[PDB]
Amino acid sequence: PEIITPIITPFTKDNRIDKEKLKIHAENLIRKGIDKLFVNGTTGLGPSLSPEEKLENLKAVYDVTNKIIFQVGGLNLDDAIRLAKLSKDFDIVGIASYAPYFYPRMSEKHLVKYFKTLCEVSPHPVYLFNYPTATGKDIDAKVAKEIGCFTGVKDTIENIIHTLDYKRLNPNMLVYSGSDMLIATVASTGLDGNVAFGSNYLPEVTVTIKKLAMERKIDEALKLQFLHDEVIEASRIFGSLSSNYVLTKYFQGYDLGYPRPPIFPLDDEEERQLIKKVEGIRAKLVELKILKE
Amino acid sequence: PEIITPIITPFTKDNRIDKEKLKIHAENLIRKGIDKLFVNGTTGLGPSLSPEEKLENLKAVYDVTNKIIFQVGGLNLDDAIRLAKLSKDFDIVGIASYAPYFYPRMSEKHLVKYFKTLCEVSPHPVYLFNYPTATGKDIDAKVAKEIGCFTGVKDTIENIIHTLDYKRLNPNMLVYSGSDMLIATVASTGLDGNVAFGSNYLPEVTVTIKKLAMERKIDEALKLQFLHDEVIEASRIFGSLSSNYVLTKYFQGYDLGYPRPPIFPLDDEEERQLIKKVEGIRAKLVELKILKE
Amino acid sequence: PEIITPIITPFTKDNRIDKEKLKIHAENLIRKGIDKLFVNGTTGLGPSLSPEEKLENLKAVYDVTNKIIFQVGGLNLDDAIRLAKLSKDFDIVGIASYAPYFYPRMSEKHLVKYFKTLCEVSPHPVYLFNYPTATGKDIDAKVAKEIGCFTGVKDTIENIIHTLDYKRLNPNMLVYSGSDMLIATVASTGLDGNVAFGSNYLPEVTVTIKKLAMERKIDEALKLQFLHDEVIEASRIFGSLSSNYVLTKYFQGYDLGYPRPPIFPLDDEEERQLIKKVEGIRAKLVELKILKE
Amino acid sequence: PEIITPIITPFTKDNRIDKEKLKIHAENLIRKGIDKLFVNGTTGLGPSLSPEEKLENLKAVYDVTNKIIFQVGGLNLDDAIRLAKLSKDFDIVGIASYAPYFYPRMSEKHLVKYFKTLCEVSPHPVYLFNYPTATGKDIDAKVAKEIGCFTGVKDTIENIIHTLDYKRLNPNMLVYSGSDMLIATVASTGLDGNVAFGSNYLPEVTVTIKKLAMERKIDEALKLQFLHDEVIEASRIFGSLSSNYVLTKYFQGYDLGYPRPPIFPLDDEEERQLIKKVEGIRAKLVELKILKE
Repeated sequence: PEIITPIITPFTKDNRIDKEKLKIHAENLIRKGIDKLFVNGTTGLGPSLSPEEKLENLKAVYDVTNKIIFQVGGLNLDDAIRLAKLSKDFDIVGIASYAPYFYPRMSEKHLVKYFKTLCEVSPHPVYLFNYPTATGKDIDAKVAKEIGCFTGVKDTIENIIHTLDYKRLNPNMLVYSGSDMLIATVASTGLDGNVAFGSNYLPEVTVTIKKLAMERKIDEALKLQFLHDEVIEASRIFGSLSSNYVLTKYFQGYDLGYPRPPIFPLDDEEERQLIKKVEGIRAKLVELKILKE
Repeated sequence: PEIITPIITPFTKDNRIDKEKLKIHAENLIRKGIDKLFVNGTTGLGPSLSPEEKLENLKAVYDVTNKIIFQVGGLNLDDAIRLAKLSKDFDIVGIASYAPYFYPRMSEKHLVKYFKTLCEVSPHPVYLFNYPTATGKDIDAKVAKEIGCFTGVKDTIENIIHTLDYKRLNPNMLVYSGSDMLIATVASTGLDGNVAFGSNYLPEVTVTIKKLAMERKIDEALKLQFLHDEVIEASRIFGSLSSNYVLTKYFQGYDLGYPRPPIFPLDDEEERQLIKKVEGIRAKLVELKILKE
Repeated sequence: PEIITPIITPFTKDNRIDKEKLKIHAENLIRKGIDKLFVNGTTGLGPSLSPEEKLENLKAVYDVTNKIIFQVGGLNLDDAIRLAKLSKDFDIVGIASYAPYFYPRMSEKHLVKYFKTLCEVSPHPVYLFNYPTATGKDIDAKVAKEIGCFTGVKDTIENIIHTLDYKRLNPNMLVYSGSDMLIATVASTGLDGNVAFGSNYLPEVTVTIKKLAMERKIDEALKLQFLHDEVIEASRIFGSLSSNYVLTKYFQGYDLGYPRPPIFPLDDEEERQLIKKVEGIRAKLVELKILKE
Repeated sequence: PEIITPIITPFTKDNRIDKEKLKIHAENLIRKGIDKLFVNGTTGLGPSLSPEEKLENLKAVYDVTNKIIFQVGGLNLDDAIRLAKLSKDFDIVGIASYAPYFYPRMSEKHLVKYFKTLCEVSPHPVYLFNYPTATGKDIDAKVAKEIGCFTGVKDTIENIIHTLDYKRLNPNMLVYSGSDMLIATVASTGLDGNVAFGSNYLPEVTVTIKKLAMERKIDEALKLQFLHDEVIEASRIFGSLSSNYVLTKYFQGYDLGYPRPPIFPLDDEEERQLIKKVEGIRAKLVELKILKE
């Protein structure tokens, strides 16, 4: 199984993408063993980026690595189509889209039509990003089968039965979980890995959990998994999408600038208090030699 | 109380705003007794619109009426701020924003700061659009009080207890419902009216329900409310946001063009089945002398 | 419209029904204008009573008043049937049942069969008690129509659209709300009243809200309604089912003994603090002359 | 890890416990490799049983095996206390209770006191049965830690993160899942097993899945898990609790009598359609040599 980082988009003080900070972040991720980078995902504030900014992010990351899944979705199908076609000139793993968000009570026929349109135009394999809490819709294993063109799915949901059903109904589909708390479990139960937002700031931890689980050291994997779980809880105190910036600077030693408001940056006191919550976890990760200080 | 139309955005075949069809629609709604027009709402596919397109919608409706609430929100606060400021040169009722959508687990502090920022820059009264199913967040009466700068709220939620609580904690706030099935109830329980998506296609019905309720003819207001409920139920079969285009053409006699995919238009057969579902209702309404012909 | 009290079941220190305290409570309720008493409902800890205790409660209340709706439901259909038949010798308003609780994923056919069986044996009109949160199932207006034998329904749900749909599909059915916060709204919108748990301790308030609303004094009704809303919030601090005992003693001047554990009685400090929360509301109700001290 | 059967309660035509059919069933389950029997659970219609009937179920299964967890909970704490104490004279694995059901908005303090009371009186280890959908309350890992006296937990919930959290906060607690679709996953991620309702009718399947998973043959455990998933899906068509009677007769060859209404038995046609839905699965299982014949 794989660990895929939904990579953070660093912004400047003037609310532009800070490409050089992004390249440094992507470079470190790959060096630490991340298999692939999911660009323009939730953690990257994809929904807050213009089409032109989504392309900007692809080009920056591609200067570091071609192991990219390129998220192109949005509420303007013409823009999503254009981004899909633009990717033909890149040697990337695939494109991806979440379901059309905001609008509830969308018909299944229209949801299927949206994804089938993206498949019809894609020059690359297509990954379903299923995130029912964020988008308001579930593209479950039956619907994914009906759509019929997905190479893989990322299932972000509080229900691993739902995730397993993709393998059950689509046995040749790649199936990933979006739950950082399930890295050990996903690996142990025959699924294909995790798209882990916490791998932005603790890539060492996420790959080691998975490796321990694949070495049949489940107890050791769960011990490390439970420590990762505690860092995730701390990031939720002040909002995980904002806190991800602070935690990456803290654990990896370079800064990712700013989020894009309304994803507001933590102030200096929130940062202080967040670091207080994870300081001891860092110390234990250093002792275990997962972190080189 | 008032009926406010979240006005549909007509699109061209090549996915541009059809300003001419939009003026025709706005003129009819005002002519038929609609009090104000809510622009770039859900029914107008506001989240599908770029900032420039949101302002293009304002300019077109502004050629018809000053009775406009201008929705400006989105996931780029700089863009929403820019639209709020640009509205100074329009003599309109107010601006409005739904909560930041898509992202779950946003802190209350960040949500409050988002709305307060818009208030600080607004040259007009500010209206909260609360729509928890669509945005994933609830800005309830307590948080609205905390934010402290709203002139009104539109509460799109089936729980009218929630809606009444805005009046109980903010007695000077205008309080509207977004649930078309509650026009008679809202008007009769002391609230300030409905932003009614079905007033796009049956403004005569929505206005007459409000009138009967104001006269305390509640039994007669319910009979018409219950017929209106049946048209909403029919609109959902193929998807409400797409079906509203078809229903406005059927009942009001003019074309509103296309929606913006992934809000796909109904096909000719879907149109036929929908008309068949409501043509009896139209007869019942002609008989009742609410609709001509 | 009517105010119906789901009457509290007082228990002794030895976990038996205190019949004499119940008779005093029922007597006061009727004297203060409550139209009818719903016996063995949620507020009466019906689900915690044996069949024999449910009958006990009927006989005690019937010594005071025949205006009784007798709740008989449970997970042993044979017992529910026996209680239904036993009521033939009483001149009561009707029997009632909530849907079979605990078990999820019950088929609609089995739910319909359960209620139709109770109708087949009832010597009195039958009321549907719909409480989806408590039972896990919704017996909505379509299902109630399918069942076809309900004289009335009590809808306890956070959604007045749902409640109105019973009138829309069953125009000759009595339709009540179980939301104490909606007394004014229910009366104003053409529904038949409220089964109000707060009428146990403030029957004066509940009947006056309804009366003001029917006198077309909606503002005055809402003012009193919002004060009742504040008492309900206070009862939730420590658990409303337990707090109902303390609040009835406080406002009505007689005690109702104890609840049945696990509905634990508040201790003396919780009681102190609860009274602190409503002390000022009592003072304002005295000033308004709704309460005679 | 272990497979534990929440054993079905067979009823007679006249609605009494059929002790003879219950012993036959318990004997077969032990014979086929089931580790322990959970008595008066959901699958056994425990909430439909009186206290005397819960004890009658214990005595009957106790004639067969000592490997019993005895569920004793209910809405009369005196009755649950009495059953806990009566269990002293049985050499069994432990007692158990689901949370107080039906009543919403029970305070955490009252829920904690309920479980602590049972612990104080118990002559055996105490197991928490957590089933939020059925009871309306969640007793999560933190509250279980607060209660502090549980030897194990059965977590009936699709979110395995929730289940894992019991191990993370209570490392010495036995942690079981109640989701049959997760037997392979649970066994492979370091948890202590499943209380599997489908082990009533396919104990051979449930035991073999656990075995394959323990051998780290996860792919082969998933294939059998996915066939087991199909039988559960078929059981839901007409209602799982009723259908389990029919499925145990089909697969294990002996009659388990009737359920207790409103858990109504399937009718002869419903039985035929269910068998038709699973007879292919039976062939696939015979072919795989998991079932004889």
